[PDB]
Amino acid sequence: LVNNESSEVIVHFTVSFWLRVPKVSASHLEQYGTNEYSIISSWSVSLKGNNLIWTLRQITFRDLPDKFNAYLANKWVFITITNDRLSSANLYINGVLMGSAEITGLITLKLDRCNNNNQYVSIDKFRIFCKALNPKEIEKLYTSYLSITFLRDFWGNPLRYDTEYYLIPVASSSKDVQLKNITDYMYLTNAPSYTNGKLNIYYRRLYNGLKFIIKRYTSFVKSGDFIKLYVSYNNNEHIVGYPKDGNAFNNLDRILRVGYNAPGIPLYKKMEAVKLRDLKTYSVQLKLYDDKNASLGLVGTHNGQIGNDPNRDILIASNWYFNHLKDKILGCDWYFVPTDEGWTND
Amino acid sequence: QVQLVESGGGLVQAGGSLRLSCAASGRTFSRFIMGWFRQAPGKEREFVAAVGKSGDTTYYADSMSGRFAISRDNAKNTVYLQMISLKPEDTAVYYCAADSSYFYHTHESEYDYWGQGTQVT
Amino acid sequence: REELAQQYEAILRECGHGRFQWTLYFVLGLALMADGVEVFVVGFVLPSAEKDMCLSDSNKGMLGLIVYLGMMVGAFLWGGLADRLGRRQCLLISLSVNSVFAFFSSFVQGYGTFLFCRLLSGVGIGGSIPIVFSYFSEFLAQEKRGEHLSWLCMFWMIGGVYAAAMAWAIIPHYGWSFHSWRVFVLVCAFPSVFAIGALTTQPESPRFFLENGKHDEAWMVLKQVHDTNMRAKGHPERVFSVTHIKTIGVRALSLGGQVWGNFLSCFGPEYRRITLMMMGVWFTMSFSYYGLTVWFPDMIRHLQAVDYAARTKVFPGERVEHVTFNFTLENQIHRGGQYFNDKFIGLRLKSVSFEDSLFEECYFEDVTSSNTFFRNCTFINTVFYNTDLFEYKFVNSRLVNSTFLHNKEGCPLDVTYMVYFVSFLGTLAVLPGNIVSALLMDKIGRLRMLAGSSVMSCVSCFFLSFGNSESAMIALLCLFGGVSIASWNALDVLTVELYPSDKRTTAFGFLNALCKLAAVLGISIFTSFVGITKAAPILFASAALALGSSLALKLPETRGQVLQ
Ligand SMILES: *[C@@H]1O[C@H](CO[C@@H]2O[C@@H](C)[C@@H](O)[C@@H](O)[C@@H]2O)[C@@H](O[C@@H]2O[C@H](CO)[C@@H](O)[C@H](O)[C@H]2NC(C)=O)[C@H](O)[C@H]1NC(C)=O
Ligand SMILES: C=CCCCCCCCCCO[C@@H]1O[C@H](CO)[C@@H](O[C@H]2O[C@H](CO)[C@@H](O)[C@H](O)[C@H]2O)[C@H](O)[C@H]1O
Ligand SMILES: *[C@@H]1O[C@H](CO)[C@@H](O[C@@H]2O[C@H](CO)[C@@H](O)[C@H](O)[C@H]2NC(C)=O)[C@H](O)[C@H]1NC(C)=O
Ligand SMILES: *[C@@H]1O[C@H](CO)[C@@H](O)[C@H](O)[C@H]1NC(C)=O
Ligand SMILES: CC[C@@H](C(N)=O)N1CCCC1=O
Repeated sequence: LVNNESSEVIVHFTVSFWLRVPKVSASHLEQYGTNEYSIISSWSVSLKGNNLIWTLRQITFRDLPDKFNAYLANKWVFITITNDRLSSANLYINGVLMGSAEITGLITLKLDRCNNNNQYVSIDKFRIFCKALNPKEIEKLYTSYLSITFLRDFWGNPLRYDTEYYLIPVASSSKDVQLKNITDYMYLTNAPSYTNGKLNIYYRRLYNGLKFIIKRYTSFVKSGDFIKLYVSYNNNEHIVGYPKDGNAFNNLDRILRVGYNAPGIPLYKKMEAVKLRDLKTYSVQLKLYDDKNASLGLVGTHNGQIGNDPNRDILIASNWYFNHLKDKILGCDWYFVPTDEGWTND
Repeated sequence: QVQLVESGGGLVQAGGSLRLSCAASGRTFSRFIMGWFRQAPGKEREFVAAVGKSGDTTYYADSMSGRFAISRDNAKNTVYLQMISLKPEDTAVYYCAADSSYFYHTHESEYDYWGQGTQVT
Repeated sequence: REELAQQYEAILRECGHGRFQWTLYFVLGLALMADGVEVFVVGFVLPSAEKDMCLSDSNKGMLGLIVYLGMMVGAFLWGGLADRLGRRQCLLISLSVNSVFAFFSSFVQGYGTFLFCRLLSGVGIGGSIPIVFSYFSEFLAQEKRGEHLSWLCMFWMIGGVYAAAMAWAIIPHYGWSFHSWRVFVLVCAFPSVFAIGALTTQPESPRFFLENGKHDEAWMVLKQVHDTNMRAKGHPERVFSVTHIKTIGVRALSLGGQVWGNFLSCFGPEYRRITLMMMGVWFTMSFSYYGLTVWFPDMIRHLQAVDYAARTKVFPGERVEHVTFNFTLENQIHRGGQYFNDKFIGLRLKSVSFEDSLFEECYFEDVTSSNTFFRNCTFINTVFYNTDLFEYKFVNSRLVNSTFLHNKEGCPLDVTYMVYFVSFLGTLAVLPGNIVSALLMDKIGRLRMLAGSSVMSCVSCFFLSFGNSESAMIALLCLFGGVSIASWNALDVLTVELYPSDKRTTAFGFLNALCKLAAVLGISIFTSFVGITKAAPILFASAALALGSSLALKLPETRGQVLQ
């Protein structure tokens, strides 16, 4: 839905739907911070600054200060707003109760009362149940919509081949991936960050580092598929892979190499894109096979010192991660963050 | 005692450019924070600009960044103050001072030595 | 001269080794312990005293070398004076000077007066080895003397470990406040006090009296030594039937002439070759030993610095607006940042650098920086209230409309546990070498043991390149220290047995002064090798020890012979 007089949807308890609110700029937030514009009205749903409001009694949920993990950022989220007339109303985001109000004693989908021409919010899967959902129902609903039919990028959109992506480790999100030299290793580095105390918002710049590509071995990325990963560098694609009998940490944490070209040596460049853990998050795990169909191990990182270079986090493809799939946080998960017009660094 | 003398003044047409050279004496010259002060008719001395003990860092007063440029040459044992876009307001006697302290200072009391001063119309 | 020695050897050979020799061993090991403590006092104190006393690198070097210069002067002075006046009296005077000036060195504030006090303390302690080894050589028979003098050097390491332990247990209490290191110096000045406390209760050596034609005093001293030993030996009944031994402003000029004559007689026709060979041996061994022992810790520190540099982390492209920070940072680099309208209150920094940043309308307050710099930074309308940011902390920066207010006071200089542990390890690693040398000096021989230890050290020097890690340097230093000590024990035993009794303290003292002089030059040369090829110290220390070994082999033999 765009801020246009011709962009409307008209249709002739509880309410659920998917929402994607593009991030608000610092200047826009400073100027249009108090103006309230609604998105779905009948009760009503409106957005004011970094606040999502439910209008009946009223409810106001404040977005988290960290825009990287915030809900009103460019990411897709699931909103459930229970309305139990007998007792109260409870609001769930991604099957999480973020608040509620005591409503005791008490369809148009378009941007109304908005003075910004760049305000556009996407709404999908609008449903209106005839009762009040409990925690189990909300959990079931959120699980029902998310599946393993296809991988997803950072914003929730399905992955596509022939598209530039930025890889961001899930465990350590404040680091970017850099390449030392051609036919050499890649290491993680700190990423530039933005912080504003007056507006109480901060995050990390999301468009620096290596630019990768996922290409067919031989138009959406499907789970458990065989792919070749190329790194764009100076307007040229460099294949990613682990050369035969290459250097590694502890003899088993094989260190991957980019654009490796050594005559008389074989280079493994077959990977499998899979989603093995955290079905509720948008992360991708990559396996790196060999020419004999063996599994070298999922792509990860290890801390060490290669030569005289300073101690860093070297991208490796170790097989150790398969033994700790039950861990709360694992270092084998990445975010593919393609450039999007709903996120611009302040 | 370091002896300072300034030269390079002289009447300048409006909007012109001019340079002043402040030459010191004695081996001990890299141990002072050089400065430049000016005294307009009827006003007290006002700090204008200053340069560090190695010529790397500069220290400009309010509104003096852009018209005044200060630099020092350790080899020749001298200091340069380049002025451009001179207006009638910039009529004064520009003094050259030396400070032995380890901090940048604008007050005239803190500065130890002084120069004879030269007239710039 | 040769007839008197034969008789004197018989008196000690008949009476035997009793309580007197052991008592003297302990009350002289106390003085050697005092020397071993005094050698490390300035070394352990520089890191802590560098802040209070406003010391620079040149001052650190001068403080390092002042102790050796003082010892150099003192060795010659007390060695010369001991022959004319005696051994007990000159040892008392030298140690009293040491204790007094070491005590006055703790309540000193200025740097120049501290340097003067340490110099005079070194002058006082310089006369320990010459007088101690000589004065104890005259109570030992030729049946077993090389062994007995070797155990006498076991107290130097006792002094070293005492100093290291006190440094570990007193210095780190930084919160005492006069700070702790002064209390450490005061504690380290006690062994000299015990030395005077014990030494006043022992007699003057008989030999000095016999050589000065004061045979009655020698007779009574030998009577005392006989009585003390017979009081608790197997046979206490035998009476000292030995009769008398064979008889053979102005004062300032007389002593000056006598000391000069004694020193010159060492270069006579009969003691020319011996003196030259001993000069060469002492010089070369001292050079290599001090060069390596001061070179190892510097290499360890250099490797630690390299590791610290390798541990640094970078933070590029940070933008901040309207935020307050009060959290400490250490070993970080911030490049290309933009800060507007921020505040920094109670900030502490250590080895933190800021490059290509930009500060506008900021405000600093109570910030202390150590090894912190601003490179290519720009400041606009920034306020510095009560800050330690000196002029040199900004490199290639530009300040516009900024101001410093209520600037902190203190030392303008920028430089405002492992050492103790390494020093303790070396001082303990010198033990087995001492034990083997003591047990085998009289069996193998002075000359053979000296040559073997010197060549072994020269060969072991070649394995310096084999160790590159921090752990390897400690093992290499321990190996070198533990195997080279026998060379010095053999040299101390050899220098005593060569010269006659009339010159032994002058001759030993002159050569000890040369030892300290060579130590200073070796320290100065070896400290600059760091940052250069590793083969240079190997070559220098190998050539020096080789020259020492050849000259040492060319000396004569002294085993099994009366101490003439
Ligand atoms: C150059 O700086 C002066 C001084 O800044 C003020 O005093 C400092 C010590 C510190 O407290 C700053 O925050 C202060 O602003 C500026 O003079 C002030 O300008 C402001 C502008 O809003 C004005 O409100 C104040 O009254 C002024 N103070 C005085 C004493 O006159 C000056 O504006 C700066 N110049 C430029 C070109 O930016
Ligand atoms: C003399 C002065 C030298 C100049 C010093 C400049 C140093 C720049 C400091 C950059 C650090 O910026 C700071 O990083 C942390 C994350 O690590 C951010 O996030 C933090 O914000 C809040 C502040 O408590 C909290 O939520 C958390 O602590 C953290 O999320 C801060 O919002 C940001 O303000
Ligand atoms: C000091 O920092 C400035 C930036 O503040 C550097 O100049 C920039 O250099 C980059 C890289 O070439 C250019 O893209 C920018 O346009 C430059 N900025 C300006 C304002 O000129 C400068 O090179 C740095 N100096 C040193 C010695 O490192
Ligand atoms: C820094 O400020 C925070 C926030 O007020 C406070 O909790 C903390 O104790 C402060 N630190 C110090 C060392 O005063
Ligand atoms: C010069 C005196 C000699 C000793 N035996 O006391 N030594 C050996 C260790 C270092 C030293 O000075």
